Formats: sequence, structure tokens, C-alpha cells
Amino acid sequence: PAITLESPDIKYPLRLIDREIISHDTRRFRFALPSPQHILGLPVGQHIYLSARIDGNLVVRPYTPISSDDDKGFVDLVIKVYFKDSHPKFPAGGKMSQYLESMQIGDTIEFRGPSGLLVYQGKGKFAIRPDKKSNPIIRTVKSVGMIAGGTGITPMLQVIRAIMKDPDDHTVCHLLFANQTEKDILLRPELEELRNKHSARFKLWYTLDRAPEAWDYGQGFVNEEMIRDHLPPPEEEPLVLMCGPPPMIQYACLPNLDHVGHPTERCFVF
Ligand SMILES: Cc1cc2nc3c(=O)[nH]c(=O)nc-3n(C[C@H](O)[C@H](O)[C@H](O)COP(=O)(O)OP(=O)(O)OC[C@H]3O[C@@H](n4cnc5c(N)ncnc54)[C@H](O)[C@@H]3O)c2cc1C
Repeated sequence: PAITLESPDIKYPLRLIDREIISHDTRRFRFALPSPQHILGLPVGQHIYLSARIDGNLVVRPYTPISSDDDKGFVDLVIKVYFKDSHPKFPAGGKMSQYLESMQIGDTIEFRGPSGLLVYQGKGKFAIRPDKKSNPIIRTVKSVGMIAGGTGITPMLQVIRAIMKDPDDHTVCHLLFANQTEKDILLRPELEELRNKHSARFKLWYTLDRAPEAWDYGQGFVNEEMIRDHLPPPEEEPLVLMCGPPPMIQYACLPNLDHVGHPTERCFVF
């Protein structure tokens, strides 16, 4: 099979072939690989880099795909667009996300990778480099806790999809997914389809900054009780994965993980 990202030092221009509106500000962007028989070449859990020249600046941003090496001919990204003239303190908006939003079908952008400190090697085995300098440390776990906000769902879905497609993978994933309003719950159909098909290995819970009137899940920021009730208990010695805005990690996740009893050595932030 042909690998797209043959070298991590080479930038590969890929063409946009599809673009799906997921919410008011978030899209799934599908790019064609060099041939329909190509695969991306992305170990489970890692990310890529997009680069482009935008107004005299060389903009480089990382993005974690939701597709896998099982997907021939394409790669899927899920990107939130930081629109201009929308936020008072940031009137110019975000550079890369608005550039992607303006891309027409067929337009190209340079991909590079893979990159990242975590790789899922299957059957509960996670290879995590303690820092950018060291070799990966292997620890096998029976369950994984997952806290995501917004597009932080993308690395989690990469791991969830890899586990569920293997019938001999008995790892159990518990996902706590936090967003602002109900319309901001990205990839809800895909998540609930996986939960309804693999309910013994996949537990799923939402919280919202502002919930609707009829709401069966959580309301408010991630807190101590949500982690206690919807992540695996610390006695199982699970791995706890996190992806979201740095302030949500700093204020909502890390202190409340300490409160429940999940040690820092068993936690990882994408
Ligand atoms: C490892 C990793 C993985 C990532 N994976 C993903 C992914 O899968 N999907 C994804 O969408 N992003 C992902 N990101 C985030 C991504 O790399 C960028 O930070 C994001 O796309 C913003 O880049 P930008 O150039 O569009 O905005 P920038 O030009 O970098 O904007 C600067 C900052 O200003 C703020 N800002 C600007 N305009 C607004 C606005 N209108 N409202 C609110 N705040 C605003 C934001 O905080 C923004 O980051 C990932 C980041 C990392 C480090």
C-alpha cells in the first residue's frame, strides 16, 4: 500500500474534495490523497500540520484527523472556524481556520506529519513519550477516561474508532464531552451510533455551558462529580485523556481529576 506522509520533513499538497457544515462554526473538511489507493500514514492518536502563506505570514497549525489508515484515498479534518468581526477582543479572527473556510473545491493546502507524543498500539496498549525527548513508555490499561471540549473530540474519536473496530479489543472508553450549547455537540450522530452498537465498551456523557429546557445530561463546566460518575474509577488505574482549550484543562479538568483521585502520571493532554 502507498503511504502519503512518507517523510515527516516533507509538505504534501492535498486537494479539498468535500466540506460538510457540522455546526454554525465547525466543518468537516475532506482532502484527497495522491491516489484513491493511498493511505494517510497516521498512527492512531497522532496529528498533522497544515501550512500556508496568509498575508505575509507563514501560518502553521496542527490538526488531528478523525480518519485512519483504514480510509483509502482521503483524510477527514474537523475544524472550528474563528470568524472575523465576531468576537470583541479578536475582531480579525483566526488566520488558518478562515483560510480553510474560504477554500474552494479543488484548492490545495500542504499537509505534514505525523506528530504527537501518544500512539495507540492496540489491545489496551498506549505508547506515550513522557516528553518530546524520550522514548515512549508502554502501559497496558483496561479502561480509558476521555474529557473533550469542542474540536477536542477529534483525537478521542480516533482512539474510539480504533478500539471498537477490533472485536478482540476489550478496552472500555468513557467519554465526557463538553460544549457550549446543544447545537455545538460535534459528530453527535457518529458518537451515539458507536455507543448504541458497542455499549459494553463505550460510555458516553455530555455537559453543556447552557442546556436546553428538556436535557437529560449535564449542565455547566466539567466538575468533580461528572468525572467521578462518567470516567472510570481510579481503582481501575485507567488512562485519562484530555483535549480542549488550555483554560478548560487548567481550571476544569486537572483540579477535579485530583479531587477524584486520578494521578497526573496516568493523565495525558493532547
Ligand atoms: C495538538 C493540537 C491539535 C489540534 N487539533 C485541532 C482539531 O482537530 N481541530 C481544530 O479545529 N483545531 C485544532 N487545534 C487548534 C488549531 O491548531 C488552532 O489553534 C485553531 O485552528 C486556531 O487557529 P487559527 O489560525 O484559525 O486562529 P489564530 O489566528 O491562531 O487565532 C488566534 C487566537 O485568537 C482567538 N480568536 C480569534 N478569533 C476568535 C473568535 N472569533 N472567537 C474566539 N476566539 C477567537 C483564538 O483563541 C485563536 O486561537 C489543535 C491544536 C493543537 C495544538
